[PDB]
Amino acid sequence: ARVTVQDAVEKIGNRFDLVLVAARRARQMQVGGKDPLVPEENDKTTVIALREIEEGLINNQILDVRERQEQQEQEAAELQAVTAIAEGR
Amino acid sequence: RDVHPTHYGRVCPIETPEGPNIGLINSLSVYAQTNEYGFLETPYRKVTDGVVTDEIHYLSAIEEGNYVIAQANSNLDEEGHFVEDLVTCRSKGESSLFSR
Amino acid sequence: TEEFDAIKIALASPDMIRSWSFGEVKKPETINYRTFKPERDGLFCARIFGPVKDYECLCGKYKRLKHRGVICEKCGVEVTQTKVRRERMGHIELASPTAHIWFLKSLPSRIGLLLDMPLRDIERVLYFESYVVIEGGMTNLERQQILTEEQYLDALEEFGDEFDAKMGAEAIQALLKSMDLEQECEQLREELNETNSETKRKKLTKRIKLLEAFVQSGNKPEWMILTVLPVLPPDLRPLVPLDGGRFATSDLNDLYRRVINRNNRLKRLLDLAAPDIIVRNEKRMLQEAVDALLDNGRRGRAITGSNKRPLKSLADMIKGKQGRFRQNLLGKRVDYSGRSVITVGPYLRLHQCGLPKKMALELFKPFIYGKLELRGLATTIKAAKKMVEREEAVVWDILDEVIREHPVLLNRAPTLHRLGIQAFEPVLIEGKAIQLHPLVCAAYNADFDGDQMAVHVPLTLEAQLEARALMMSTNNILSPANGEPIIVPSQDVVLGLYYMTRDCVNAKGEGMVLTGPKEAERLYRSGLASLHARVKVRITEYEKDANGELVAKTSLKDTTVGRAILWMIVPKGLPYSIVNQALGKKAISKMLNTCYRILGLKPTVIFADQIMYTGFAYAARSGASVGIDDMVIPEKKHEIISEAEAEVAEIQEQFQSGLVTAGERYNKVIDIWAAANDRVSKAMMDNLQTEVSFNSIYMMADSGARGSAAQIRQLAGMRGLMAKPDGSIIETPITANFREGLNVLQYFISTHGARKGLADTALKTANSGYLTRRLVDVAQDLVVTEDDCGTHEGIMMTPVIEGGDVKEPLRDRVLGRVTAEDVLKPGTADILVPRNTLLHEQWCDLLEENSVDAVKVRSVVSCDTDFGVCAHCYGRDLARGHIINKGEAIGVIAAQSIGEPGTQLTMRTFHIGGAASRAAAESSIQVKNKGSIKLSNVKSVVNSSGKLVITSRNTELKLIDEFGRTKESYKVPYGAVLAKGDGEQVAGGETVANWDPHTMPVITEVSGFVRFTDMIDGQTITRQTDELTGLSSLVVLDSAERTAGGKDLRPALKIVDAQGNDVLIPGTDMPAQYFLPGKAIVQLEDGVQISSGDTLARIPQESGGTKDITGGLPRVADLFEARRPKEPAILAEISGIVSFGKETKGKRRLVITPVDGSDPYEEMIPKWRQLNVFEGERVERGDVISDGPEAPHDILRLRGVHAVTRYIVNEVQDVYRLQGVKINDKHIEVIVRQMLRKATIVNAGSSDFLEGEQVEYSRVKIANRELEANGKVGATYSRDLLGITKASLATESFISAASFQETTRVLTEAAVAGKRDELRGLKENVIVGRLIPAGTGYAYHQDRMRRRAAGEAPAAPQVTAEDA
Amino acid sequence: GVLKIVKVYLAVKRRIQPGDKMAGRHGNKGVISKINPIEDMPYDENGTPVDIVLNPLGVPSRMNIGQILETHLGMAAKGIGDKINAMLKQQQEVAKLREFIQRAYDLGADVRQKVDLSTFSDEEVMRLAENLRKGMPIATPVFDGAKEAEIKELLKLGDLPTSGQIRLYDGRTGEQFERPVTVGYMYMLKLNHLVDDKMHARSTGSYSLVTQQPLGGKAQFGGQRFGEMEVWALEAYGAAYTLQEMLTVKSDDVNGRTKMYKNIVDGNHQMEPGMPESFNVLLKEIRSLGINIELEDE
Amino acid sequence: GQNMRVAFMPWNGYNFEDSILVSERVVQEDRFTTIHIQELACVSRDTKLGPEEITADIPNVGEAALSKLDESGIVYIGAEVTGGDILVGKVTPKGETQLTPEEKLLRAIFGEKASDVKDSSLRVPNGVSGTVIDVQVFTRDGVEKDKRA
Ligand SMILES: [Zn+2]
Ligand SMILES: [Zn+2]
Repeated sequence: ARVTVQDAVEKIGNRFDLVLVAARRARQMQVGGKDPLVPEENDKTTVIALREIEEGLINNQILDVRERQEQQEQEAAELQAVTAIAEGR
Repeated sequence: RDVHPTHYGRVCPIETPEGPNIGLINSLSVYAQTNEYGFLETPYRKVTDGVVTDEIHYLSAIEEGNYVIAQANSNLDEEGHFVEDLVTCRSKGESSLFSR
Repeated sequence: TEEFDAIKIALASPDMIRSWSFGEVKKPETINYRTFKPERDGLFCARIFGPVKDYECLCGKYKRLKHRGVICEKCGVEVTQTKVRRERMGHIELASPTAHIWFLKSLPSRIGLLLDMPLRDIERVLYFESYVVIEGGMTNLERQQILTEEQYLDALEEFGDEFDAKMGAEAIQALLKSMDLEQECEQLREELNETNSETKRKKLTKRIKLLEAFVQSGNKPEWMILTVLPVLPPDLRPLVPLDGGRFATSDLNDLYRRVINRNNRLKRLLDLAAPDIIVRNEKRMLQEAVDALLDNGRRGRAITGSNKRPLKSLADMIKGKQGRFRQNLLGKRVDYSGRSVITVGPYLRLHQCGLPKKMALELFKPFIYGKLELRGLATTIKAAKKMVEREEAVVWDILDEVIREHPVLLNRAPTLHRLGIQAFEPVLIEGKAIQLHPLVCAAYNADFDGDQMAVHVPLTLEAQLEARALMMSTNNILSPANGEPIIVPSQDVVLGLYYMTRDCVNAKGEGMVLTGPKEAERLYRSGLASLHARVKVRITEYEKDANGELVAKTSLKDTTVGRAILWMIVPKGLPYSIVNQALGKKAISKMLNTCYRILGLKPTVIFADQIMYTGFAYAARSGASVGIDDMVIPEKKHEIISEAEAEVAEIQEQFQSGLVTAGERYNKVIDIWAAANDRVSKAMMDNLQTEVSFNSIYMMADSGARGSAAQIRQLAGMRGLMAKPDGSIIETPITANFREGLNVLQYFISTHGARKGLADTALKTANSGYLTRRLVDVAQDLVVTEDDCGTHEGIMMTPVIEGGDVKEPLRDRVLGRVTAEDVLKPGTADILVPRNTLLHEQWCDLLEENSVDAVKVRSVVSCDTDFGVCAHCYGRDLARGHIINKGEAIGVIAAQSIGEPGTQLTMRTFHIGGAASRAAAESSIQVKNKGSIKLSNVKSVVNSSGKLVITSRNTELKLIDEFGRTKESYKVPYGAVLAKGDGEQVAGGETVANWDPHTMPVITEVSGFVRFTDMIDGQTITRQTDELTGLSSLVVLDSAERTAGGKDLRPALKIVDAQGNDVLIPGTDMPAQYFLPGKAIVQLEDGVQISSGDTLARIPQESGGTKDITGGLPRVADLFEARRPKEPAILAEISGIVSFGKETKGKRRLVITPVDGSDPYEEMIPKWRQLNVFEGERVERGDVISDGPEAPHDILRLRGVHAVTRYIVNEVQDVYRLQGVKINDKHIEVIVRQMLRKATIVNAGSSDFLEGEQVEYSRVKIANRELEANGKVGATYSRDLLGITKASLATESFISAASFQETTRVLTEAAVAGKRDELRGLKENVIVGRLIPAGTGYAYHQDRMRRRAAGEAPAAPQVTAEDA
Repeated sequence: GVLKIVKVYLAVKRRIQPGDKMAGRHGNKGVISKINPIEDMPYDENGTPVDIVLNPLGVPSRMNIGQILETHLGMAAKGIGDKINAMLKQQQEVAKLREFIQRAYDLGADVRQKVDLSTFSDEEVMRLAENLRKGMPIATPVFDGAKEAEIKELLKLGDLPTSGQIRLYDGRTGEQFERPVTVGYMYMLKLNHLVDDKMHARSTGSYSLVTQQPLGGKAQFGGQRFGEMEVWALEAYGAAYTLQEMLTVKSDDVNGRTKMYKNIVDGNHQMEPGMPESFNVLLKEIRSLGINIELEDE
Repeated sequence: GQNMRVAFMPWNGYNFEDSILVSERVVQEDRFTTIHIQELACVSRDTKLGPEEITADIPNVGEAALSKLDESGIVYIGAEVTGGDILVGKVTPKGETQLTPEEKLLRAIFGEKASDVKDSSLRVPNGVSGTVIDVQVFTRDGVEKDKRA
């Protein structure tokens, strides 16, 4: 099957939630640029996002990063753009 | 759809297409043939005493029950002698042992 | 954007309609065939809606991009994209408003109940016709009373005011505006309860369930009259020609052009004069026009020139009058799809699939373009649309680079359960057929003869990622129905492993057991190279497992290696060898259940690939080829046949002489042949397991694979017997088999039973989504939304023993269901607080069954949550093995797990067919083993005859040892004598029961005196004489031998005390009055003292039974759809004492004496129904009296709530448990609640008694008023059981019940009530086009992702915030 | 028709490819899996690799022992009845065979009933081969022909194996095949290919007028239907976006098929599903009526 | 059918339910190569601008398309056609709405039969690729016997 699906499943309170995380992670993965795991040993061939989550670095919360005023998820978007060089359309 | 015991040698009880329709069609057997006025009459070799004649006759579905007809799974040397006095024979739905 | 909370439906107000619509359409002016530009000011206008072209104007003054914003001076028009004309709407200001045929033709007249008028009569009289009905004004005192033509009242004055006399739909307005709802509500609550007349309380109690609908949050009734008619979107109804001369246009473009033309002329007949004989002629033509958009056929269908086909109306597109409904849900032709023959993919894993390469060139084209511009294959997107659009070989590489991590969805047409559409990783395979994984073939009920499966392609990445962790096949290894995996090694796979782990045995003399002893190892070590001990025998002596195969290769050893090589290779690719050792044949499915529990999900994935490879690998290394000689014929065959042919001859001779009669000569011939097949069949099963353990045809039937103990008998020995198409068994058995020469006679006989099977699935393959449809549309609103509820109300008691499939079964019903409280029964185990019990827990509740009589367990039928359902009361069922997760459609997964097993069920006739059974009994109960005697529901008592006689029937007589285990099962009749009481020990082979298999003594239960009642000589009693007794005593006459007038008289021996008062039966308040049937034996005097246990009457003969039992598919639809069973059993309206009234061969009676009444409670009992009731103890209310099914409607009114939710879910499983299909109770009760979700309260609290509303809203009202505080209110109610075709017909949602043929009565209800429809279900969420709430749709799943780098980064912005 | 009609008949060589269904005359219907090379597939000790391989497991479940009887009849056909016309007839033609048939026959069949080539001459045998000329490949009636006793006896008369089964060799390994297997020449039959067998490839074709449902015809193939049965499938799973676009961006929704295609060709994902065409059409069919449906926010 | 060498034996997963395994020699020889014939009828009806014509004059095509086609639009007998090649040379008028002011001028100067009709011929279904074995010949007397007959 897929690598460490069980461990992934354990990582989250709700099954359906894990899917949301990976999906959102995949979204950013393309748009902003690329990911946290790379140089030493990452995937091989051409491949995808769960490999990261299996790892410790990512953080998925109900409302991890937002803004003080108004519900703006957007502040996260701005910082990411500033930081990630590769650009999408 | 279900074949009736009377349908013997007049229609193959297992020649219906496989799919949406099962038993709704069922083709017509071999020697069986539509005679004159509907009544399907299957050929029967008229056998007198212990001598089988090569002649054939088409008996009606209602006339068959009036006479006792043997079977084909019976041993026969040629057409003038019979193997065993007592041989399995059929009537019009039942099974009994008749002599030659 | 934001998540859609809920949508609201309500009537459109004139002011609300003019909110979305701009301008006003006056003339029916469409678009010409030449230019697409708007013509005049009709349905197509630039000002009203929008332009057509780019930036050009209608006139042609300014077209250049110079004037993009500023409009023209002569003709100011704002030009924008033609897309604006789509969304933008328009309204048509109609003169005289019309009515909606939905709120009229409907049986529940929305204006007939509210407004006091004929609910059907007056309607079809004032609307279409010219029957004038006064609205209001100061003229005519009659404000409610209607009039006609001659009844038209006029002011007999010199100068009167204008009369507002209108008719049709325009008149209904004022009539609704003149009715005060508040005034009709106050007087409503009074008339019903106060007045004694039942003529008035039954008229207002029906016109209130709609009256209060407008009083609440719902809108006013004054919006049901369509005043403004919204137009149909322009581009939604194009006029582009088809091919040649034929045109393809909507049936609306010919209707809207009619309505408008009949409006502009009406306006002229309003401001001026409005004669009753002029305006009528106007609206008469306009009404017929607007009705075309409503419904055609309810009165007058609109046919086309030389065409008998009513124009497809707007509403006809939903209900499907012409029959398009069977095409709508038939399937929307997916743009990205395909179809081809299927095949098997060995090397192919559960993670991948083998799809054609050419097929990928088409469907996967969109993903190609965005990958071509990266390489040197294509230059631009445009020029690439004319290259990769067809046969190209340059794309083979680039295409495969995209299919790296983008799985697809496979699907078979007959989609039963969830596993109908799984996800797999596409693999470029040559050919045209699609490779389907062998194990997955179990999920799809199909073979490989020509069946074709489709294939889809996930577009967005969001729906692609979730299709690899929740949709992938290897992920969901467990079925939605039960905890048993569907995908599991079947045949060719288990055949390879089975052949491996076997031991051959030939010529052996000396006991060779080297494993253990020390002398044996040396002795049989050199004997191997000798001539005595062979090589293919039982011998084990060496070191490890790896070194063992080395020796077995040099023709030294044979066995003891297959078990070693399989015990190292499998646990090699996956650790944990403690569990990995149980393969076998039946444990092949238990492995995929125990591995997941102990280990995990990922480990199981690779664990399936290992068994697969080695499963088919050694399948060829051994070669289990089947042949003709493989079918070894038992040597005991010719012996049994000879003895059988010699037995039928003797019987025939005994008939010619005079030995036999006509009964023992029939059951003798059929018996010797009914067992001749069983003997020869077992003669081969015990002949190969001792002489040749390695038989192809035998091993392939012994292990898993595909083999039955009935299909092998036919080919091997002899095929037992064949019954006729009807049911009557043939008296002429068949001896010849498949091996030998099968004549034309025996082959013809078997055809009768061969026609049925194939003719069953013939009509199921056409539409297998028929049975499932009746269930899915019912409980589709069940969604998982658990929030630590913990409701301990309406607790469902689980009976220690099920009802009774036959007469006295023994099974348990509890799997993965959380307990209600803390129950202590086992000596070691103990279920604490509500905790999800496992499968091993039910065995405990079944063990100590002699102690517990009811298991406390929370059920789904009784839950606090209204819409959704908590997780506790549910269970573990879902997709894996752990606890149920949040956001799951436990309603569609439960209905699909019932329709699937329905295909294997027998289909004869929906209204029950019939069977054939025999009733027999023996008056001898001899215990086999030792232990004590367990008795349940019995009132033992010693009589004057010195015999421990019982006073109840249907007594559970079983042998319970000291460990509490069922070993025996007997049926103790009424009036039987028990050798020992309850609890007394017994010995092996000892009589513990003995009665008379001829008489059923009518024994009392109380002591006192006997009093002759209703027994006069020559009327009901006459001096007669028995045949066995010899004593002349008073005997009661029969019901047919009685004189005229004694038809109501019923003889009885009423027992009284010393004070003459009545003696009540202990336990209840039932007077002791045992009626004396006809031809009874009364050997007792009058006024003589008696005792509990003394016999009063006797029953000389006994009979009843023969025909009964249903079972099969027909019964399934009979349970969910509560109807009238084939053999209805008259339940007991009152719970009390039971005693037969008559025993005559003609008719048998049964009388019950509650308190005051007695005789009136007479129950007629024919000779067909087998008497299951006794003549002593008190029977429960709703208990079965006859040998047949029961009515879900009647039984509900009697017993209680702890019956219907325990019976309708039990009787259904009694059919699936027979064929082998195991379905959990969880996926059966979730649909039952819906057939009960509606009820009628008796004690009014907020609403009146007769309402028929839901029970979820009534459960909360009684919850907060009682549990909390504020004066507890007893809001008691009565259950109401309906069918799945009616309960779903009238639900909360309007789009859910719109799946039926009654979309007229439903849509009107959710409109006039202004009900807020919170989309909870999923089926009602797919039609609208929203997002599935199950996902991930659940509000619960809002969440963002972070990287450590990103985490420091926002901090930098937070840091900036601090001011200096 | 009108204005002449040109009907061109196309002929395509339909070779044996994965997807074709074949079956004999017993009821054992099956479909070709994968065309495995002559490399892996097993073969006898005298070359002649196996052409078609079936599954013995299709006998226990599917009661059709008859098919196996034909197998033993095909292998031993070189010594039963065909032997009379495959040796006694060929010896009369070729002079280099008459010297081998007369001797190799008696060594195999010593039955007095059979024709003795050693005793009978060229003229005698000739007439003894005309009585069964029609039944070249032996003759077996329907319910009254072969027998468990007659067959076995006819298998010891000619070449080569005994009792039926014979020791083969694995095509992959090459070692001794554990225990003999039943082989021979079974008369199978290929089934015709219906129009439905033709692969149905579709990605972007034409659509209907009144509805936005894709429609096939001559050139563009018809799209597969997604019935309610398939709906409850994805409805069961936790997937939401999968079944959502299934009846939106995929088929009906017009504004969905456009934006989606313009996004995939760029390299990014498709814009979130807005308002499906089904939501629009249905909604408009309500406003025109007496009732009214309007979407509400949070 | 035919007579081949059969050997009943569970190979390796392939022959699971009702599957059949055949050697590669079966495709090397045309022992199961059957003949399939598909009919593709092409009818020309009356257009709003006038009756359609059946000629080889069809714009918006390649050279290899009109190469196999004669001077009447109908392909000869024995053509090695394939997915994309034209089988029937049918044409169909457009309409004033589909006409551009540029092609309207040359329509009344260089003749009517210049830029009035478009491309609407019968091609070969995507996937299948065979050869022509029989062509249909018809020519109505009321429509004049042109170069076709
Ligand atoms: Zn203008
Ligand atoms: Zn609950």
